[PDB]
Amino acid sequence: PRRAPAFPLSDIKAQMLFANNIKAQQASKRSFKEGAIETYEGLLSVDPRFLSFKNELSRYLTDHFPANVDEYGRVYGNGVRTNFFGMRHMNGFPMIPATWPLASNLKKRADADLADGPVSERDNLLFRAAVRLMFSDLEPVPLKIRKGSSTCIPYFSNDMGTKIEIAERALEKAEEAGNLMLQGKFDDAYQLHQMGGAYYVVYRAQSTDAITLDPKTGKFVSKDRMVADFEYAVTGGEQGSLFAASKDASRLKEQYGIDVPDGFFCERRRTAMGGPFALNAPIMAVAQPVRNKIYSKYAYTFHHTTRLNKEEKVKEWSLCVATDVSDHDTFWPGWLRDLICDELLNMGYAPWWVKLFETSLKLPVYVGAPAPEQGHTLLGDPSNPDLEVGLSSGQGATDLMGTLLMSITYLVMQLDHTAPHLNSRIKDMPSACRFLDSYWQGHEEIRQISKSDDAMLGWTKGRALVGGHRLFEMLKEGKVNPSPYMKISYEHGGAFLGDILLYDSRREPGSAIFVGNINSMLNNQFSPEYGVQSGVRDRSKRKRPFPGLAWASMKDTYGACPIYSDVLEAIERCWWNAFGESYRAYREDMLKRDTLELSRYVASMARQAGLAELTPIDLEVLADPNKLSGTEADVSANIHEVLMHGVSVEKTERFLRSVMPR
Repeated sequence: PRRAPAFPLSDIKAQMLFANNIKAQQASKRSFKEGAIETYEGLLSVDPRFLSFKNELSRYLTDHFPANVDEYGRVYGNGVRTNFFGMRHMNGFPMIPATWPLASNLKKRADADLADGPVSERDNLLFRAAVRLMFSDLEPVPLKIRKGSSTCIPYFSNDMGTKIEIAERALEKAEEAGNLMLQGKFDDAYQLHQMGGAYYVVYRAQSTDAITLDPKTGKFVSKDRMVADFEYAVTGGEQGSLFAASKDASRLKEQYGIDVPDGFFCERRRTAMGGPFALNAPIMAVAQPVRNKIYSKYAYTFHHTTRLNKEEKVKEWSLCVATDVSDHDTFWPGWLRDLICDELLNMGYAPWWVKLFETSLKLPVYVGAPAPEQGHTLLGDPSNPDLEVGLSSGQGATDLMGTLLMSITYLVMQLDHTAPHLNSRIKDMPSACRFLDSYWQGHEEIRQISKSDDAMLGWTKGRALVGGHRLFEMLKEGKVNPSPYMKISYEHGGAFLGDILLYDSRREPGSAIFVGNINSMLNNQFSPEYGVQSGVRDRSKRKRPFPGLAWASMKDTYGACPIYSDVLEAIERCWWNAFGESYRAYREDMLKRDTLELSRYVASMARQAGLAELTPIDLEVLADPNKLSGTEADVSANIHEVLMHGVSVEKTERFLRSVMPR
């Protein structure tokens, strides 16, 4: 539908996206870059010994720990759900090329038989109900900011003091910018308060994507990842091409003189979009309050933390189906955006605010460098935001957006295939609301626990139960997509929020237990997404603040894995063969070192008083913060201080009062 506008960095429109400083300008022109990461201090992802280690362990662990997942994708036995070839990637060397991000996802949704709006009056009521229940009685709280993160367009600052002004000033001028926007003065809102502009594409890594070995030839094979080229992207796929990127890493010997072991591959790269802080702030200010309501009041379906916690919810179920949404963010419907906005307006949210929100989800995107000799292009015209790319990863409330979309979708699936005897309880907004409120609280024979594209669907004894099994069956045959909204299937080797649901011979939620995902321990330890950035002084700013700390939480996390100790033995053994050293030793040193270094940051920790008071999860997050966006409550207070910094509650309260319908 009408190719999207595109402009070269040279055009004033692009140029106007980066402040006249230094980062900023490097962000514009930054070019394609790849390179072996420093997995751990003084250890390169491609160090021969290391590769040799990866090569041996991968094969070993695979020959001795077959996956145990049944035809319904239920994982049993050893808890292993796939092979260990993920480690065979050359961390730091991305598949060429990355995909250009689609400017419109309408043809896509359509060509997938996905609805371009609620298909039924019932559904429409449900979605709206979710908006009402989610955005209703919020309580103001300070706007927390991640330490080290970038403000992006226009300034690209990593500096907290600055981030705090930017943010504070933003709430000051949010209303004025939104209004500017209501009148269509985009360029004005942007130039005056930097609210608008574009999203800044950055390509993140998937250091472990599927690899399989052909039993016949012994040759290895990596999952093919389709990618759109510019043409295809600026036309929403009506033109251009869609092909497989190349994960072949042979090029590495000839380009870097890097000896590449047989069966190793280039990493998969995911497109990530960093938002314009000025604009996300006013949005975040509402987002977190929303997270608190749902995490509190509808904690049944939305608040998960503790294998036990989760487990306890599932065991009560007669049937637990684990789903799988496909390419969720690219498919997320622009129409849900519009509806959410609509209802919000009806709830009486400040139109200017709704407008900002709306716009945050139509914004152009500046593509950096998806491959050599490629990129530095802005798709979409900021003067008037009209992109339809789905969920932009850097929008201030993308978790909420995916959840709102998905939760309802899941519910509708249950209604559709197993509980028509409930439709009568959803006859208007009021009933719709009461119904959903009940649903989300775990009080219906059809239950759900989820978080965006990750969820488990439940059935208790009741009429729906027989339907439940049919649905489960449908999903197994996988010949028909059960939702009119997204492409859903079952998780083969189902798991939720990282933990694996280990069934027993009974194969019923009743006697199932959540356990760590052994494959995740190895991925995490030998295929990290980021090096350790030893060159960065402030650790709180690093992607991996305290590597060593993981060792501490390890046993707590993966201890109940049926093969936990065997794996460790295996590692140790292979590490010896490759480094002539004790891997365990190594990690303990790192632990000690970090534990000390840690107190240099945390105050309520004597400059030698160590851990103890830390939760396995803190230990988990300090090692890697992308490990809990659950919230600033699932983590020790002294901890958030380490990784976040908030804006005055006084300031947000003032702000919120003006947005809230009341």
